[PDB]
Amino acid sequence: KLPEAYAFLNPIVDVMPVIPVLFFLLAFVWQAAVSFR
Amino acid sequence: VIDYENIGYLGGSSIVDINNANIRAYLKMPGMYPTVAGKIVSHGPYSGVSDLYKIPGLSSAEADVIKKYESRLTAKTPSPDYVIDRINNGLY
Amino acid sequence: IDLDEATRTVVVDNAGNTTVLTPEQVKRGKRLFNATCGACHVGGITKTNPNVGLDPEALSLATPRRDNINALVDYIKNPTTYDGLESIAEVHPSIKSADIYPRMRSLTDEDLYSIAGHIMLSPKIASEKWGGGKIY
Amino acid sequence: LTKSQINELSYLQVKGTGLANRCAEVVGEDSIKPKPGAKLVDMCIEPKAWAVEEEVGKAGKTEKKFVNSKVMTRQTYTLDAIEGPITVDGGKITFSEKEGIDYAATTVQLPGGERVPFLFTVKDLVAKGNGDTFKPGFQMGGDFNTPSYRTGLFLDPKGRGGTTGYDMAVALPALQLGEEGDAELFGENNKVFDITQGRIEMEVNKVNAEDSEIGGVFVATQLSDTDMGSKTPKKVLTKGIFYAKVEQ
Amino acid sequence: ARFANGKPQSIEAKYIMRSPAEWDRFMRFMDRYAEANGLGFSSXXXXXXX
Amino acid sequence: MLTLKILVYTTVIFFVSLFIFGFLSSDPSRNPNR
Amino acid sequence: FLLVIKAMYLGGVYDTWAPGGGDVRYITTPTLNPIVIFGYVFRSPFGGDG
Amino acid sequence: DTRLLVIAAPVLVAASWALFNIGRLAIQQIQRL
Amino acid sequence: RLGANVSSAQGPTGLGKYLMRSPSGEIIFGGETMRFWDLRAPWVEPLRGPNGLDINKIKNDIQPWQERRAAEYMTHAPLGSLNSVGGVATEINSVNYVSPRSWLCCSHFFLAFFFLVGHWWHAGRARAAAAGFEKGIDRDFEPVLSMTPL
Amino acid sequence: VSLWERFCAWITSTENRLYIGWFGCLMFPTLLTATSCFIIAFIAAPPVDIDGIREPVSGSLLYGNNIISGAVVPSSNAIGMHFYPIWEAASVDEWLYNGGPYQLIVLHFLLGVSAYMGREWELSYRLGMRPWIFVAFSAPVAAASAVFLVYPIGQGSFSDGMPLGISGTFNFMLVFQAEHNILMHPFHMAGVAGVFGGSLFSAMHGSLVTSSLIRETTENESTNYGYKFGQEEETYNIVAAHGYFGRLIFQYASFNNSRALHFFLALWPVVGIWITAMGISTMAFNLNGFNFNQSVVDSQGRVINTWADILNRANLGIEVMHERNAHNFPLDL
Amino acid sequence: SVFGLIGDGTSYSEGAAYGTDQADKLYSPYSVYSPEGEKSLYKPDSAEYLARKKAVLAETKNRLQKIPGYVDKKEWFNVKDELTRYMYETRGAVRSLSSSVTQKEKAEVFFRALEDTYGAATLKKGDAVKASNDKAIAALDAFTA
Amino acid sequence: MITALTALFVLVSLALVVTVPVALATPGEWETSKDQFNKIFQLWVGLVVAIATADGIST
Amino acid sequence: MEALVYTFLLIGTLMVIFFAVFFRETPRI
Ligand code: CLA
Ligand SMILES: CC1=C(/C=C/C(C)=C\C=C\C(C)=C\C=C\C=C(C)\C=C\C=C(C)\C=C\C2=C(C)CCCC2(C)C)C(C)(C)CCC1
Ligand code: OEX
Ligand SMILES: [Cl-]
Ligand SMILES: [Fe+2]
Repeated sequence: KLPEAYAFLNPIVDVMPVIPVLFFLLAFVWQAAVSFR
Repeated sequence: VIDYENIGYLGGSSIVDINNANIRAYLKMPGMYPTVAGKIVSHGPYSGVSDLYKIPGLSSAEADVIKKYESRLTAKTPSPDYVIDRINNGLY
Repeated sequence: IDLDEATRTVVVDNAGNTTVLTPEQVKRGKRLFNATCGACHVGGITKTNPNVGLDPEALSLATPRRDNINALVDYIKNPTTYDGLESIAEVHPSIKSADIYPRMRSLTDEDLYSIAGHIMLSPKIASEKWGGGKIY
Repeated sequence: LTKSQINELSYLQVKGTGLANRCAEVVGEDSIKPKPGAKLVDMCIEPKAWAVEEEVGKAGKTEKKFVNSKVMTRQTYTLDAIEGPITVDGGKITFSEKEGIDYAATTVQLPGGERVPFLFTVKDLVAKGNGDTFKPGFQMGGDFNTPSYRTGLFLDPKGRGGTTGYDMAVALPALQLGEEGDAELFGENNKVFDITQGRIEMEVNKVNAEDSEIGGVFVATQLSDTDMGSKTPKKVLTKGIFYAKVEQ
Repeated sequence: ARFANGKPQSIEAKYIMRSPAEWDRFMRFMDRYAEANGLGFSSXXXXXXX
Repeated sequence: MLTLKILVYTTVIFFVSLFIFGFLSSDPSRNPNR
Repeated sequence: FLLVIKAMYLGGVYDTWAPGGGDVRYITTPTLNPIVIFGYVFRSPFGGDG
Repeated sequence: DTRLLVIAAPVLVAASWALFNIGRLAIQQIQRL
Repeated sequence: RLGANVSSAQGPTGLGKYLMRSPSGEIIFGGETMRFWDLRAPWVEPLRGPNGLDINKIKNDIQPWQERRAAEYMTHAPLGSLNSVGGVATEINSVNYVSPRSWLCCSHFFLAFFFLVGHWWHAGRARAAAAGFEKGIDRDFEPVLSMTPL
Repeated sequence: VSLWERFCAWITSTENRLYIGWFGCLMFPTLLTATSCFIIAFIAAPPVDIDGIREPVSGSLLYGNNIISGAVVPSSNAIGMHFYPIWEAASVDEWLYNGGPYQLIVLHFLLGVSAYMGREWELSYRLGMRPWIFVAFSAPVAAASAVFLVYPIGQGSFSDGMPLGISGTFNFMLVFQAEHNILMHPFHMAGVAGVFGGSLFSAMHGSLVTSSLIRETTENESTNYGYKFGQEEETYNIVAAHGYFGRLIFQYASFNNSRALHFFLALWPVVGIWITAMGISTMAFNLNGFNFNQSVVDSQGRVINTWADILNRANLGIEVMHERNAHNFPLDL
Repeated sequence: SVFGLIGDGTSYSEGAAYGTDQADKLYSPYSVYSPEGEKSLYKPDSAEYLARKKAVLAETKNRLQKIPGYVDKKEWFNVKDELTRYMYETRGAVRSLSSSVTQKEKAEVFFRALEDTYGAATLKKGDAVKASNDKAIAALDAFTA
Repeated sequence: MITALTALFVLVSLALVVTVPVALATPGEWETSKDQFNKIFQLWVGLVVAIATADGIST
Repeated sequence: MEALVYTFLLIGTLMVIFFAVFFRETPRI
C-alpha cells in the first residue's frame, strides 16, 4: 500500500504504468491526422 | 503373480493383513495411522498377530490401540512384491 | 437449484448442532481459503501429504473428530497429528505458529469461522470431488 | 586417498571429479581387537572388475569360464555407508549387515553385444571371521540374498506387471475367446519375484588403529537378474576393494 | 565433463595442438596482408584499396 | 580416446579459423559492383 | 563501479548464502583472481557448467 | 459504493483522451503537425 | 518419519526411490529429478558433504525450517498458464499464481530472438545498401548474365 | 598472386556447381558428419535408455523396427543437460548405451542449418540481389532450434527433445499436449492459421496464374512448353486474373501491385511459424495455454462441463500413462 | 436476469462479482486489493514467541561451541553446514529480540564475526577461522541480556 | 498538506504537459511566450521541493 | 530380413536424389 499521504492519489497510479503503450498508438493517430503522408 | 489370493485384506475390506498391506490401509482405524501403523509396517514378517506386541520399542499406548483393533487385523503369509511396498505403496 | 437454506446448514459442534452460514460468509471463506489454504489444499486434498486428506470422511476418522466447525477452528488455533498425540504447529500453518508463518498474522475469528464453514460446506455441494482427486 | 584427506576437500572441489565412487585407503597395519557390542559405522564396497559365467571353446572343448565385461552404467556401481553390528559367538567376528546403501543397479555388456543387468547388493549378510581382532590377514566370508531387480510396481512395455497392470496381453484379443486361452503366453503374463543367493569373501589388509579403520580386498559371486521369471538368470563374478570403520 | 575448465583444454597437448591450426591460418592470412598501416578510404564500407 | 579428442579439436579449430580469416579478408569488397 | 561501491560500502547487498540465513551484508573481500573470474567467461555453456 | 471503480475509470478516462486533445489543438492552430 | 529406512528402499525400477548415485558418483535424490543433480540451494547445502548428500545428516540432523521451505517451494513451482491458473495444466483453477521467473524468462527469450531477427534483417540491408543494389538488380548490368554458364 | 588470395577466390567463386562460400566451410563438414552419423545410427544403433531407469528402447532397423517405428532415441535422462561427446565415455559401447549419437547429430544439424542460412545470404550478396531469403528461412530454423535445443534447455534434459523419427515425433507431440496444453495456446493457433493460410494462398495464387495463361501452344503439347526460359514479357495476364478475383469476392478487396501480393505471400507463413516457435520456446519454461477448467458454475456451485473439460480429461488420460515407470512422486515438476 | 454491474447497479453474489474491491462489511480490507485485514486480531506481536527465540539462541550457542572441534580437524564443509543449518533461525531471532541500541550494535558485531568465520572457512585458513569463532563466542555469550 | 501540495503538483503538471507540446509545434509561439514558461517551470520545481520538504519533516 | 528391403529402398531414393542434382537437364536461355 502507498503511504497514507498518497492513498488518495492511488487511482492515478492505477493507470500510470499503461501510459507508454498509448504513446505508440498516438504515433498512429498522428500519422492518420496527416493523411499517412 | 497374476492373482494374489489375499486381495481382500490389502485394504479394500474391513479385515486388513499386517504382513502385506501398505500404511494407507491403517486409516480406517482412528488413532493409528502415525507412530503406530509405521511401526507395524517398518518391521519384519509376523507369524501371528501376537508377534506385534513384541515389536521392539512398541510403547504401551501403541499396544493398547492395537489391542483395540486386534479383531480386524489378520496375519497371512508374506509376499515379497507386497512387503517391499509396505511403507510407500506408490498411489496417492 | 440455488444455494438455499437447506444446503447452507452445517455441523457446528460435536454434539451435532447445526448452524447456517450466511452467503457473505460463504464468499469470504472461498476467498480466504483460496488465498491461504489453496496452494496446498486445492480441491480438498493435501498436496504435500496425500494420506491426510481434507474430505469429510477423513476428518471423521481423525483424533479427535474434525468433521465440525468448532474442531476445525480449534485445529487452526492448535494443530495436532492425525491421532492427536502431539502438536505439529512448527511444521503447519497455525495461530500458535503466527511468528513462523506470516500469513495468519492477520486472520481473525470470523475469518477462521468462515474458512471452516467453507471446508464443511464444499463437500455438501460437490459431494464427490471434494478431496476426490484427478479421477473426479 | 584416505577419508582424512577427502574430508579436507569441499563439495565444489569434488563434484565431477569422479572420486565419489572411490574407496578411501587405509595405512599403518595394526590390530583393532574390537570390544563386543561395537559395529561398523561406514562400509564401502567398490567393484574393480566384473565377469560373467559363459561357455567358450579353447581347443575344441567348451567349459564354464568367467568372461570379462565392460560396465554400461557410468559410475553407479559402488556401495557405501553400510552399517552392521559386530558380534562374537565363539570368539568369531560376525558382521551381520543391518542397514545402509547396499543395492546398486548395474548393467554390463558381454562380448557379442549381450547386455546383462544385475543388482549388485549385500543384503542380510552374515560374515564369519577367522578370529577376533581385525588384523592384517583377517578373512570374513559369508552369504547374502539378492532381491528382485524389478519390484512389483514395474510395468512391462505391454502394460503388464505383478502388483499392478493388465493380467493379459490386451493387444491380442483373439488369444481369448478360446477355451484354453492365453497359455503359451502364461509364462510371460505371470510375473514371479524370487530372491537369489550371493557368496562374498572378504580378506582384510592394512588396518589403522588410531582412526579405527580397516581396508582390504573382496571377492563376490552373485546371481544375475531374471526378468520376472521370463529368462533364466546368469552368474556374475566380481572382485574389488573395500573399506570400513569400526565404532567402539 | 562438468569440470568447469578454461575453454576445454584438459591436457597441455590439446592446447599446444589447437595452437598450430590458428597460427597456420594467421600465417596464410599474413601472406596477403603485410606492411599495411595507412590508406584510409573514408567512405561507406568501401575498402576499395587493397 | 584422447587422440580422438585431439583430432576433433584440430578439425574444429581448422575450419573455424578458415571461417574467421575468410570473412576478415576484405569480404565487403567482394561484390558485383567492384 | 557504482554497483560494486554500493555492495561494498553503501549498506551492502542481500546474500542468501550468508550464515544464519539470507540477509544484507557487506562484501568485504571480493575475489580478484583473473583466473577464477574468467573461468566463468571461458567455460562451457552446457549442463554442470553454466 | 465502489469508489474504486468511479476513481479508476475516470482517471483512465482523462489519460486516454489527453494526447488526442493535443492532436486537436495542433490541427486547429495550423501547427507543423 | 514413518520409520522407513531411507537409502535402502529399491524403487519400482530397482534404482532407488530416495537416494541414487550421480553419473559422477555423487549421492543425489532419486526419481525423475536425477537430471537436476547439479542444483545447489541454500536450504539443501547444509545436508551436503564432500561425497554428496550426507546420510548421517539426513537421518539425524534435519531441521523444521528446511521442511517448511521445501514444502513452500513444492507448493509453488514455476508452473502456470497464460491466464495464470497456476499448477499443472490438468489442475482445476483455484490458486492464482505464475512465478515471475517464468514471466521474465519467456518474455526476454521472445524479445531476444526477435532482436536476432532484427540483426539479420538490418545486417543484410545495410550491406546491400553499402554495395549499391538494395533497390533492384539493374536490368542492363545483370551480373548473372556476365558469369560462366553451368 | 599469393596462395591465400587464390583460395579465398576459389571459395567465393560463383562459377562452382554448388556455391561454397565462407559459411560453406562450416555448413559442409558439419552437415556431412551429421548425415553420416544419422544414416549409420538409423540402421545399427543398439538400444538406449532414455528415461535413465535402465529400460533401453530400441530404435534401429536391425533391432526389429520399420521405417515408421524406427528413430534415433534421445540421450539418457541421467545425463540430463550435460555435454556427452564420444571422448567423455569410457567405451564406445557405453556411449551408445546412453544415447550420445542423438547429441552429436542434433548439435551438428543445428550448426549446419545456421551455416545454411549464412550461405544463402552470402550467395545473395555475390549475385547482387536483395538479401532477405535467409530471413524467410529463419522461421524453420527457429522452429527446429526450439524443438531440439530450447525445449531441452528449459526442461533441463536432452531426453525431453524431439526424437529423430516418425513415431518418436508423434510421441513427443502427444506428451507435449499432455504436459503443456499446446492446442489452447494462442501461438499454436497462430501457427495453424499461418500454415492453413499458406496452403490456401499457394493454391489460389497458382490457380489464378495458371488459369490466365497466354495461348501460345497447341492442344497436343504441354501448356508449360509455351513459356521459354529467359523471356522478356509476362506469360500471364494480370488483368484477367485480377478481374476474376475482384468479381469473386469484392472489388476493393484485391491486390494489384503484384509486388505487394508476393510480399504478403512471404509474410503470412513466416510470421505464423515465428509465432509458433515462440509458443514452443515460451512453453519450454512452463507458460502453458489457457486452462478453462471448471469455469462454468451453476447457482448452487456444482460445476458444468464445457468442451475444455473434455480436453482436460484427455490430457489426464495421456499424462497418467506417459513414462509409466519414471515417476515416484505425485507431481510432475 | 440477476444482473451484476461493477458493484454499482446490482449486488454482491455468492460468487460472480469481482469488481467489488469492497462490499464485505466484515471490516477493513487492508487495501482495496487485499482480502486480509490489518494486524489487530488474534496473533499478538509479542505473545510468547520470545521464549521460543531465547531457546533458539541457547541452542545456537550449543551449536557454536562445537566449531573449534571441527576446525581442529581439517574439515571445512562441516563448519559451513553447522553455521548455516541451525543458525538460520538465529539471525531473525537475534534481530527481533534486540530492542535497545547496544543490543543492535553488538548483534551487528556478532554478525560480522559469523561472516568472517564463513569467509575464512571458505578460504581454508585455520588461524583466521579460530580467531573468528572466539570472537563470535564472545559476542554471543555477551548477548544474553 | 502533503496530499494537497501534491494534488496541486499534479494539476500544474497536467496544465504544463497539455500546453508545452502545443507550444513547441506552433511555429514561433515558443519564443514569444518564453518567460511565462520559465516562471511555470520555477513554480513546478518549487512545488517538488516543497513536497520533498513536507515528507522529510513529516518523518 | 525386411531391414534389407528398407535399407535398399532408402539407398535407392538417395541415389535418385543424387542423379537429379548432378545429372539434370541444363536450362538454357
Ligand atoms: C489440423 C491440426 C493441426 C495442424 C494444422 C498443426 C500445425 C502445426 N503444429 Mg501441431 N498439434 C496438433 C494439431 C495440429 N497442428 C495437435 C492435435 C497436437 C497435440 C498432439 C499438436 C502438437 C504440436 C506440437 C507439440 C508441435 C506442433 C507444431 C506444429 C507446427 C508445425 C511446425 C512445422 O512443421 O514447421 C517447422 C518446420 C521445421 C521444424 C522443419 C525444419 C527443416 C530444417 C531447417 C531442415 C531439414 C532438412 C532435412 C533434414 C533434409 C532436407 C531434405 C533433403 C534430403 C532433400 C504447425 C503450425 C510444432 C511447433 O510448434 O512448431 C515448432 C510443435 O512443436 N503441434
Ligand atoms: C504522466 C502524467 C500524466 C499522463 C500523461 C502522459 C505522459 C500522457 C498521456 C497521454 C496518453 C498516453 C494518451 C494516448 C492516447 C492514445 C489514443 C487516443 C490512441 C488511440 C488510437 C486509436 C484508437 C487509433 C485508431 C486508428 C486510426 C485513428 C486510424 C488508423 C486505424 C486505427 C484503428 C489504428 C497525467 C495526465 C495523468 C498527469 C499526471 C502525470
Ligand atoms: O522426460 Mn519426457 O515428459 Ca518433461 O514432464 Mn517430467 O520429464 Mn518426463 O515427465 Mn512429464
Ligand atoms: Cl520423480
Ligand atoms: Fe507469382
